[PDB]
Amino acid sequence: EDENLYEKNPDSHGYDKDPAVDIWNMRVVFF
Amino acid sequence: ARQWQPDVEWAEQYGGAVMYPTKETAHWKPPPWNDVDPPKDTLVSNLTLNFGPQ
Amino acid sequence: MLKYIIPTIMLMPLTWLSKNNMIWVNSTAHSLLISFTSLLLMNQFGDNSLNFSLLFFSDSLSTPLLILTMWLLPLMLMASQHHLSKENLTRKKLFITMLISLQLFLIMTFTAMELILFYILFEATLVPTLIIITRWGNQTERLNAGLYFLFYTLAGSLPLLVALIYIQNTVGSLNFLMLQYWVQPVHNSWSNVFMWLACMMAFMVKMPLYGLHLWLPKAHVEAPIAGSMVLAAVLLKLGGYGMLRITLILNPMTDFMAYPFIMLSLWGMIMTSSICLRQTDLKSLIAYSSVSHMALVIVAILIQTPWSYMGATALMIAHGLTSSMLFCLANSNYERIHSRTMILARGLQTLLPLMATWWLLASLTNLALPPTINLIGELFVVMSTFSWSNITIILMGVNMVITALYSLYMLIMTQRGKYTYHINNISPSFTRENALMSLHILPLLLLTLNPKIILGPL
Amino acid sequence: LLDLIWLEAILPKTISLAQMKASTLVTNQKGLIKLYFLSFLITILISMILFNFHE
Amino acid sequence: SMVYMNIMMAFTVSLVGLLMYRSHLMSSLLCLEGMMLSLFVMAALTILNSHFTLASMMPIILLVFAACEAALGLSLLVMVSNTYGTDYVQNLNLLQ
Amino acid sequence: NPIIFIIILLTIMLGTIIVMISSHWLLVWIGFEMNMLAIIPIMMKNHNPRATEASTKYFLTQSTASMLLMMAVIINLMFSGQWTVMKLFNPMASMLMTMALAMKLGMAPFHFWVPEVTQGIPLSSGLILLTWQKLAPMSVLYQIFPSINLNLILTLSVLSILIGGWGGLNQTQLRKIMAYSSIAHMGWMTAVLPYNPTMTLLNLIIYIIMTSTMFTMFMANSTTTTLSLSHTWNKTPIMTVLILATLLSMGGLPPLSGFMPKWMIIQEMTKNNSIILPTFMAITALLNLYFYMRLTYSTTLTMFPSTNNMKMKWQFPLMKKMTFLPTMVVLSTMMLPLTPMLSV
Amino acid sequence: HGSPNWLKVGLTLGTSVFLWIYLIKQHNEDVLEYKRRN
Amino acid sequence: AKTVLRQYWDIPEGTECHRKTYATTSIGGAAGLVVSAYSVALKTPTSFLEGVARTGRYTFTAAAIGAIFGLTSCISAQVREKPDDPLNYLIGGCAGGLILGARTRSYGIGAAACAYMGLTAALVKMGQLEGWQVFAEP
Amino acid sequence: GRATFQFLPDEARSLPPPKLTDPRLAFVGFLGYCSGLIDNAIRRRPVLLAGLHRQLLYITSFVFVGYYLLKRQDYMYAVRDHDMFSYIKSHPEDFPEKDKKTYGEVFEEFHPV
Amino acid sequence: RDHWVHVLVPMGFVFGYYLDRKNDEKLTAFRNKSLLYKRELKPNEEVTW
Amino acid sequence: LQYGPLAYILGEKATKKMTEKSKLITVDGNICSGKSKLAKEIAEKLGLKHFPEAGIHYVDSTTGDGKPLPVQFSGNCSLEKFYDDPKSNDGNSYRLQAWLYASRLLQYADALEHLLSTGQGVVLERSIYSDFVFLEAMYRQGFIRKQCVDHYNQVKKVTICEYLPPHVVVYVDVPVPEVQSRIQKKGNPHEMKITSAYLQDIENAYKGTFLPEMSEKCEVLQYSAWEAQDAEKVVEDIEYLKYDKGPWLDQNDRNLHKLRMLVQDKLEVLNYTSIPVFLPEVTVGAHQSDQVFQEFTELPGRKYRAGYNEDVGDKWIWL
Repeated sequence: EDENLYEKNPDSHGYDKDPAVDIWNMRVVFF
Repeated sequence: ARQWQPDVEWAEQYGGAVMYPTKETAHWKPPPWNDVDPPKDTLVSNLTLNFGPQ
Repeated sequence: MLKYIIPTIMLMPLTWLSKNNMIWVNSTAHSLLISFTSLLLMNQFGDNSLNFSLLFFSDSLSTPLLILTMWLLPLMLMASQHHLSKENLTRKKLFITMLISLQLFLIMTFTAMELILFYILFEATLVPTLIIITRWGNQTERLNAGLYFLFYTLAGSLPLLVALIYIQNTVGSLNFLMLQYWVQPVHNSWSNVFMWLACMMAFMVKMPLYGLHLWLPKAHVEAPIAGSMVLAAVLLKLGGYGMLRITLILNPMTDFMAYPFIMLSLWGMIMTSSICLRQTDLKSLIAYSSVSHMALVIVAILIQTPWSYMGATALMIAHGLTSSMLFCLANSNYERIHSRTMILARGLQTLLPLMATWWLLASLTNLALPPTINLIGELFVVMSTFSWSNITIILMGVNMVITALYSLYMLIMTQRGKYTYHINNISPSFTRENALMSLHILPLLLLTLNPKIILGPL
Repeated sequence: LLDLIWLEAILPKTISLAQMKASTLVTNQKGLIKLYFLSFLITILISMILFNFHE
Repeated sequence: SMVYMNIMMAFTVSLVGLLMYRSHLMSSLLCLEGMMLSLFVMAALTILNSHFTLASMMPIILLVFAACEAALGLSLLVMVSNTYGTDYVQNLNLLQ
Repeated sequence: NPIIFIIILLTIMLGTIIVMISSHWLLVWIGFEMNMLAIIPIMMKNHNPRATEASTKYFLTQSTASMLLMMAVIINLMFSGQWTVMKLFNPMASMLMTMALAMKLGMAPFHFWVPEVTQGIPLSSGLILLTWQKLAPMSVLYQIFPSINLNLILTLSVLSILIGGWGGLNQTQLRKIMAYSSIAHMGWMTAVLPYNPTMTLLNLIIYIIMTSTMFTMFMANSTTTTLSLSHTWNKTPIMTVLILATLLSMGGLPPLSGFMPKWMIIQEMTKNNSIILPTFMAITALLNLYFYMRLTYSTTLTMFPSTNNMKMKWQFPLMKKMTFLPTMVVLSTMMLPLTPMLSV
Repeated sequence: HGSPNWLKVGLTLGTSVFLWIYLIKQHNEDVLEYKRRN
Repeated sequence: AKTVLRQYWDIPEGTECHRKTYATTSIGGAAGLVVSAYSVALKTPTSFLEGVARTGRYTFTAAAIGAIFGLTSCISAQVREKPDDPLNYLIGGCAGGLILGARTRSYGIGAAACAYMGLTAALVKMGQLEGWQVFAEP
Repeated sequence: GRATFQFLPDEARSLPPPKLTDPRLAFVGFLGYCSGLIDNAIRRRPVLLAGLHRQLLYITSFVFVGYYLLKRQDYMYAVRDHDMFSYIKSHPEDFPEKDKKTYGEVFEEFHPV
Repeated sequence: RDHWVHVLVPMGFVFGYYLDRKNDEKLTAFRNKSLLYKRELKPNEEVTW
Repeated sequence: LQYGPLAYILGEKATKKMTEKSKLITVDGNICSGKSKLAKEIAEKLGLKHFPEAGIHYVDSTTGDGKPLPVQFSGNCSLEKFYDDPKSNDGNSYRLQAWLYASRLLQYADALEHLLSTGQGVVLERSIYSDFVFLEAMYRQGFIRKQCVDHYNQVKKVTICEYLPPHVVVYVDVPVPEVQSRIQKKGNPHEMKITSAYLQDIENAYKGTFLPEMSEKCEVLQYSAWEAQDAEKVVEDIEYLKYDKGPWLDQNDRNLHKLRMLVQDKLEVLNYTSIPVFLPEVTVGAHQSDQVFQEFTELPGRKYRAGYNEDVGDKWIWL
């Protein structure tokens, strides 16, 4: 049928994808 | 689900007899899914000779 | 290019070679590292000229244009991840590899050393774009638009081969642009019309006239995941620049029949921007802005004699950065409200305050506020075609009038309120949503300090 | 009223032009092995009369 | 001389309207075997007055295939009547 | 049955060698006589009443196309009596020659030899064997070449792609879609044959490769275009990616290697100040691509895999010489600076 | 365990060493056949 | 044959407006026979006196086109300024095409018969004007 | 052009030969290196690093054959120019010597905008 | 392990820069020019070739 | 059973194993009558490898090792769910019959595969011919529609071409509908109250429908009583063994017959029953829809990647 997720923001902060090493995705794009 | 429109009607509009594009004409025939043997008519009532008062 | 193609092909057996969800961070890491090396040997000097190595490069000497081609693979992967992350990793590895495979041929294009190396690479695209159009869109009118993207580009480009092979065995060989010192002129005949016309018309089909623009609001309207090849298709349109390589030489003295290309593309300019103020699809609103002030270069190339090439080069990468970001403004704010109807997204400017600046500093580059890269581009075109005939200030001035009322109509539709609905639209424009919206204006206003890097020969 | 009509009238006429003539060439090739060979003979005679072919 | 015009007029026993039409297909296979002797004779008149001494083995070999050819074609024409009983060239099922 | 199936199959290619190994018009008569004798069993094997009513439509079309050839020999027997395979010394002979042989290769006239046979033979398996009969008469037009009228060989070839193109947009049966665009790829090579008759064979060797690899892909189940939908998510999704690559290669797009012939063949067609001749044909094979797009819009976009049937088992057919076909039929465009100096 | 056929496994490893040594000897000869002729 | 063109392209050249359209209706008149012969062969049997092909009007159409096709030129060749030009011979395209527009009614055929015929009209005399040669040899 | 029906004739001795580490011979078989990976991918292998003995002998095939193929490609251009230069050498009436004239002779168009 | 997936792949730069130098060492035609561009007497225009 | 051309020219497999031990036998029966009370009991003396009847998990009962994967991936209409006989549904109750037919066909395609490989007789439970007897009372009870009845009726003339018939086919001792007590006393909680319209109609459909194969040349051995119970046990053991060679065949119809000479009845059935993916190859569904036998494009088209973990279980390097 149809299954789509929401605001990848489970109170946690989140940058790109998920909790951990996706946290390192900011310091590889910002730096 | 959501991704695009892969609808049912795209199979029947491409539904294989003749692919009538811009008109409808004297179509052929819903061609056989198996190998092609509709016309099975082979029979005869064999010869009725009387070797009688010959 | 000594080896810029040789590292960027080595990006390709890195993606599938990787682990699980690390495939996003592994690709974007190394792809930024070329931006030092791209700058590195290039931007050298500089006075007639830099032939680079061999039959594979004239280094894109007087038209740089190529550093912008290398931002994008580390600009689109951070943009495409919004609604892509529901498919299989086996197809997520595909969509990164064909995107790199689009950057490979563009790198040997724009430099290309020849005119027949150009064409086979001019046509080496349109296969990896078409895969991004047909698969990975939304609901239908993908498939006819997948065919309108062909059959204009391919119907025109085949009479190039008839004319380019015709030159290769007429006057020496075309293999170098620097064996183009011996050039016989092209007079007025009945066969030399068609030699000019077939060699020109295949470039008109990509950077459109007012006619034959019928494929441009088809591929951009129905469009991949988050503008993911739509950022590429705006570079590819301005990557039909090669009229600057051809028509400067190689029939130099035919202005006799420029006039049906002038008036069609100078009156069409004042109308095809006027025909957009009643748009109701938001991504089709931008798609006609890309028609109008791209077609100002077509009256800037055919009119020769620089103070136009000062500006016609600066306009190719004027909205290379502007119209990219406007698509990124619309590839965002669609993840939250699932329609591209411009009516529906009201009640805004209170809910998302930090991106109000990203609307304006986009739309302040079409108003163009003279110390940018934009009104250093138009005001050389204006002062050029003034010297063609004085009357052309009228149509080009009303071009400046209507696009002022046009750009603000997209801003001012968000300055309303009370929102009436929308228990969704919560996400307060996360760290990725501002990062890929940045790196657009951060080089755009930076280069306004010393824009001698953005100039032709000239 | 113009941009979706009289630019869209002339070139997608060609889509509906060829498919009008892509139907006259399967639906008139409807079998008729009697009528293959009556039409080979017209082709073999018209090569004699027409042009360069005997010259 | 006139011994070649007749017979080159007699080569038009193909004539293609009567090389596959009309029905009773045996009437069409008839002139396929009868198109020979317009080649077997038209060769034999030329090799024989002009003493070639060697090419006259070719009219002997001209029959040997065309007999074996037409015999093969006659095998299949039983198979169209083995399934029906009548040949009738206005049988057509597999369109084109 | 098994051993005699080779001896029938072996002599098919032995029939066509004598066509090439000959200095004498009698032996080239025998050469593709016995091919027309040794194809008729391969048409039959499972004895279905379309196949018997298809080979007999195949048969007499290649009996007359045989028979006019022997008529063309005996005419220039009368004129100068030489029987070497060379120029034919008579315009009434060569005219009767070329448009007799145009039936075996079938051109645009002599029309329905190509769809009416190849459709509905229950042996769709192959019927790759219809590449020899495109190969035997091309080996005859290499010698006869400096004696033609130059109008007939183009008028059969200008009509070739204009009517082999239009004929199949109105189709579903993918054997006919392979039967069509097989007249078209006989249109590109005999439009060139008067001008430098090599760089014709370049088009032919490419045409054997790209067509042979198309049928081997088809031998999983595929019959009709609707059946070409239902194997992406069922049989192998790598098959869908492969069947995309060859079609887009066989359309002539310059990232692949079906653009290898044209690119070279216009290097010969102009250089002979003939420009309006290629510009017609080069724009004609464009709607020869609208077969292939709108075929690739079936399998590569997940168009309705319904009627849940699971193939939970592996595949064991014989895909012979398949691993090396889409590695020389796609990726060769850089690697051929001179294929036309090996074949020349 | 491992269970191949153990028959042809090595024929592929034995054909190349036949092919390469036939190639290199044909190459190392023909590298000198230039100067032997020219 | 080719000698018809060797009496078409040779003598008149704009003037002598009767023999121009007397010869230029022979060629276009002859091609009505060719479209008649396949329309009785590739199409099935018509009425009792074949060729009676289905709608008729075939050779009725084709010779009428070549009847005016010199006449629209040779009038307008001399009356304006007395050469033969690509803009001269352009005029015979549209109204020459409109015979097929007049019959089998217009508004979708006739202007499309007008437009495309005007494209292929002027290029012919343009062909020898630049010396174009279709079927050539080195 | 004589000495008919050879793969490559005797007279190809004085040609270089085309020795290895040329990028074509690296590329010939690179596609074969790609081809052996396909050979697993057709059959639901499901390895993509499968049996190396199938993944080898593709490399051996193309490189050997492609080398033995290229010895006549460089021959055929060498026999092409060899016959052209001879016909250039005879018949000087078909090959005149053009005059050397500098830019003091030409008065070209002159067309300014 | 030692991650050849990572930074070993940007080390193809110098691998590509090795092939970058091999062309100009056979493109050594002219030491004879007149626009500085001299190669007159000195070990300056000989070096870096 | 042949193995390619090369093995076939050395040793053939038509008749050096089938030394009259073909004896391809099946049963027909009714419910709770001929299940295994008589069928499974006779394997020895005559050496007949019994095959089970049916079930959703027959494809799960092959290709391995081997444990049955659940009804999510093999989504059928769920034995003991369709006993609610949903005359108005989404549904579908016909979608059982598709998987009922394809689990039926692979047993008979392994039947002929086993014989020429080995030479053993095989009892079947219900052949491919029994599937139409259900359709008689599937029709008159209102839980089926037309334009689904015609579908497998069109498959029947497509998929059944090469199948040699069974031999001493037994209609088992079947009562006068005492199955209403047999369906109750023998347990079966979900086989329930549904009245004589499903009881009597299939019983009337064993006689008038199965008669032409019963009147085909392979002689039948019919009983109609309570059970065999040493009255029709040995009588269908000994006097059917006399009907295995002597009173056995009339038009002979099944012998791996007169083309057993390395010809079309010797390999071309034993090469087309090997590798049973070409046997359900024409088991492809409708034109497009058929409104019951469907699966959506991506949901449940995304129920395939869950059933595609690595897509082949185990094969390793170096081999």
